Amino acid sequence: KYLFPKINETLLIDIALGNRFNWLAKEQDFIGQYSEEYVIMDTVPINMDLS
Amino acid sequence: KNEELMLKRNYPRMATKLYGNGIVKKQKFTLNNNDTRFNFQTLADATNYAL
Repeated sequence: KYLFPKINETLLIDIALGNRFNWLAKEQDFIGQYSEEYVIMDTVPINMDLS
Repeated sequence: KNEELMLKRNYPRMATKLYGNGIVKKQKFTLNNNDTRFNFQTLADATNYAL
């Protein structure tokens, strides 16, 4: 009735976690506020009415 | 039928179709040296724009 209670094991159950999107890993230099890009509008060909 | 039918001729008959001309079609573009450089703040992207 007089002993201190004897502890013997802690473990810290721990697992890491994932992304499922890490093949989109694109790095940069972090410069500039805005970024943009562009594309061309189509120009269909024409009837050569050479008159 | 009478024997002189051997002298009577019979040409093979024809089934034709005429087509004629096609279309010359053209398509042009007009790239600039000043007004596109008001936009396109990097020169290499202007060359990429060009091709």
